[PDB]
Amino acid sequence: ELDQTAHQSDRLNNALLMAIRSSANVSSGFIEQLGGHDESAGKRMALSVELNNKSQALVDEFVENAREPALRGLATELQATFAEYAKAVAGQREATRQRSLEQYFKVNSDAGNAMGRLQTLRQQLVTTLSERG
Amino acid sequence: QITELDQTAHQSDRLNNALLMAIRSSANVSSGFIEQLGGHDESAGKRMALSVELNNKSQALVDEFVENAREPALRGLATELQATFAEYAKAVAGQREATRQRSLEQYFKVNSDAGNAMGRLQTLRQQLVTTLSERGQQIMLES
Ligand SMILES: [Cl-]
Repeated sequence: ELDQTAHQSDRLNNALLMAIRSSANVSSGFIEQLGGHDESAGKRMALSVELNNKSQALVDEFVENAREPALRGLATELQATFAEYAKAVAGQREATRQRSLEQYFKVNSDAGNAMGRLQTLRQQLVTTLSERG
Repeated sequence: QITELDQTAHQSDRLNNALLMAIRSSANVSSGFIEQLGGHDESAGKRMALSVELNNKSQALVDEFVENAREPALRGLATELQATFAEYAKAVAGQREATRQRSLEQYFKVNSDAGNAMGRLQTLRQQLVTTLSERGQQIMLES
C-alpha cells in the first residue's frame, strides 16, 4: 500500500501541474489572439482543453483511491475546489473564444482564488499522505 | 534510515511546490497583462506582485533543493534545474517588464523564452522525482 502512496502522489502532483498549465495556456492564447497570432493561439487552446481532460481524470482517480477515513473529507474538498478551478478555466476559454477582455477579467478572479487554495490544499494532502505512509 | 527517507520526501516536496509556484508566476503575468488591457490596472498590479512573490518563493526552494542534493545521482540534475530556473525567472521578469510597458511585441518573445525554459524545468523535475524515489526505495530495500 506504500505503492498506493506513490501512485496517489503522482496523481495529485500531476493533476495540479497540468491544471495550472491549462490556464496558463489559455491566457497565453488570449494574448496571442490580441497580437494577431491566430494559428498559434489555437494550439494553446487545444493544449488547454487536453490538459483539463488529463488533470480531471487524475483528480477523479485520486479521489477514487482516497478511501482511508483520514483522507475522505479532504479528498472530496480537493474534488470540489478542483471542480471550481476547472469551471473558471473553462470560463477563461469561453472568454478567449469570444475575444472578450471583460469576460476574462470576471472569471480570472475565480481562477486565481481557486488555484491559491489548491496550493494550500495540496500541502494538507501531502501531510496526510505522509503520515499515512 | 528514516532520517534519509524523510529528507528524500522533503526534497521531492520542495521540487513540486517550486514548479507549481513557478507556473503560477507566469500565469499571473499573462492574466495581469489581459486585465491591464481591459482597464483593470489595480488587479493587474496585484498580479504582478503575486508573480514576483511566487517566483521568489520558487527560487528559494530551488536553491534549498540544490543545497541538499549531495549524491552524484542527483546533483547534476539539480544544478541543471537551478541553471534552467535562472533562465525561466529572467524570462518571467521580462514578461512583467513588457506588461508594465504595455508592449505586446516585447511580451511575445519572452513568453517564448519562458515556455522553453519551463518545458526543460518540467522534464528535470520528472527526472529528479524519479531519482529521489529510487533513492527512497533503495534505502527501503536496505532496511
Ligand atoms: Cl495563481
